[PDB]
Amino acid sequence: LVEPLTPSGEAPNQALLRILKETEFKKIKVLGSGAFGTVYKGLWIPEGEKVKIPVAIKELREATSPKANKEILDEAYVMASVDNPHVCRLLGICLTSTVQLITQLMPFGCLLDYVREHKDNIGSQYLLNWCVQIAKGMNYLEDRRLVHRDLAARNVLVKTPQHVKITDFGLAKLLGAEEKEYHAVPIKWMALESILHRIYTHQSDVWSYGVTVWELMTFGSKPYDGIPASEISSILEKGERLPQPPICTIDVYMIMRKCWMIDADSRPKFRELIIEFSKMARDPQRYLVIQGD
Amino acid sequence: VLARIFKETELRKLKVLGSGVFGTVHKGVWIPEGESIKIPVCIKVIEDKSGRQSFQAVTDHMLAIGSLDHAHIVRLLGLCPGSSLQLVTQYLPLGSLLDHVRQHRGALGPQLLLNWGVQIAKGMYYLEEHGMVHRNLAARNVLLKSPSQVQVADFGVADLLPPPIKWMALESIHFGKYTHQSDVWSYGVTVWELMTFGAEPYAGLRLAEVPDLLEKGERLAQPQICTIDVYMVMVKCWMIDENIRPTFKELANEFTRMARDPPRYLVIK
Ligand SMILES: Nc1ncnc2c1ncn2[C@@H]1O[C@H](COP(=O)(O)OP(=O)(O)NP(=O)(O)O)[C@@H](O)[C@H]1O
Ligand SMILES: Nc1ncnc2c1ncn2[C@@H]1O[C@H](COP(=O)(O)OP(=O)(O)O)[C@@H](O)[C@H]1O
Ligand SMILES: [Mg+2]
Ligand SMILES: [Mg+2]
Repeated sequence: LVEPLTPSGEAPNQALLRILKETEFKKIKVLGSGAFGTVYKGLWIPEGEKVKIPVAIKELREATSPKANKEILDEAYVMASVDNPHVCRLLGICLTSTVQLITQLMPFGCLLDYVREHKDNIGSQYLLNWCVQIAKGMNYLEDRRLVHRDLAARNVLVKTPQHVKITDFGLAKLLGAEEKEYHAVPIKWMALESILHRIYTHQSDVWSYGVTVWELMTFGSKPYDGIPASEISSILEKGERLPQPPICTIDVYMIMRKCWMIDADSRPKFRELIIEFSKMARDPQRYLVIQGD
Repeated sequence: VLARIFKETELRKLKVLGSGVFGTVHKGVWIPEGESIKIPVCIKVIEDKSGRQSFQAVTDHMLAIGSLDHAHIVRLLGLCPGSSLQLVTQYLPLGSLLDHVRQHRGALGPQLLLNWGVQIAKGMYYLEEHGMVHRNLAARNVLLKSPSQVQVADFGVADLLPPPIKWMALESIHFGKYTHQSDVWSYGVTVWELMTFGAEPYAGLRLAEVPDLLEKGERLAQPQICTIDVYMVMVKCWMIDENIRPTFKELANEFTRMARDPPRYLVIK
């Protein structure tokens, strides 16, 4: 007759995946390149609607396998599902020989590049606000039960110096109400359990968060440089973590140390991080020593 | 499994039911040898455009079509050779799935829509495992056996004639290449028809180059009752690269998983 009711309840994902044609958007120049494909800058011109939308066009090499394709499609799924001021949302995809994700352009682009180029124009109150906004975005991602398995300065975009967002989602996985862990990658940003047991959680993205904030406070320095990804494991086993950035106080670096604790439940939550860094943001010269200010 | 062969005297055509791209379907009757019984059947007449006078004898392809039976495909009762080919099947009064979903629309259960997806994928999987290519899958070619059962019809009919644009894959349009994966494309369009309650694919557009647009990156828009989860499947069915497209078993399995929790994947009020 018909096959089992077996209900789980839960809300349906009614995210709209608008499909665009290649002739509706133009390519201007390259923003990124690699084996993943190519990220372009361009102008989106909608059908009948005419506001001209500066967009990033992430176009990827055609799929090797039947679902080599759909991790790309899962990325599109996630980028279409999320809705947040601090998370970059999909505006649509172009389905052809190569799949093209389309997002809104961020003029200043990568944050990792930004904290490098503008090394001595960045103040207290910008870094702290960036940390706050990232915490908020990641907290939204936590509320949607999806884990950002690749949080770093590389994957944070800059709309304006006062506004940043989160992206990639290429490794992001959605947790069911069932699951509490995800068991399956950048070693120097992952938590210890992600390296040893391949376990990914929301508290893993907290470790990644700590490393991100570390990249920001060190103005775009490379984590554990000189140390091969080869068994960075062991150094953590010793209990050695990332050094304290020159501009950080003992309280900020305490939060950084807090995100890198072995016990996942001992680590802070994104809500907590929002509260703390928003607290610090009301008197930034007290928590960060910068002589430019 | 077994192909039955009819004599022209065993068949009779009563009323024209309709004509499509390939043949003309008559509601007719079966009067076997020596009997006086009239058994209601469906006789589809295909005109021999071979030139070699090829429908006077039972070919291998005819045997291939007649040697198929499944719970979710329309079994071919018999065939009748001659100047014109006559394909005899059961007469399903409930009509096509297209006219049905257009008729009841939202009133039908989402469970039924998903399960129908599963059934169509079932029949297509059976057809594929026996090397049978459909070449004309659509909502119009899906008939209701039961109010809960649907069956795939008009399979193998296309390659009876010498060498539907809105249900065909790109390679089929450009190069006349027909594969099981083209049947996957056609399946995706069929499900689009199903869940949009009988909407016309590419309505505002004209045929002249629906293919252009498909190559430009456009597909059929997301159905108003469809979650992103269900629309993603149709999307993958409409992929240009042939072995990126899903297989019919994967399709059946995922529509089964969705059939396990209908309101989570279809929103009708
Ligand atoms: N077994 C059947 N029982 C009842 N009606 C049938 C049956 N098979 C076909 N029909 C009807 O036949 C009519 C026209 O037949 P036909 O032209 O071969 O199909 P079609 O709807 O035109 N699709 P197609 O020809 O493959 O493009 C349709 O209205 C069908 O509902
Ligand atoms: N919307 C955007 N605006 C500006 N730059 C972007 C945008 N999307 C991607 N980029 C560029 O691409 C990089 C991020 O791409 P990402 O989504 O992380 O893909 P991947 O990590 O798979 O290469 C950043 O360095 C950024 O400069
Ligand atoms: Mg990245
Ligand atoms: Mg028909």
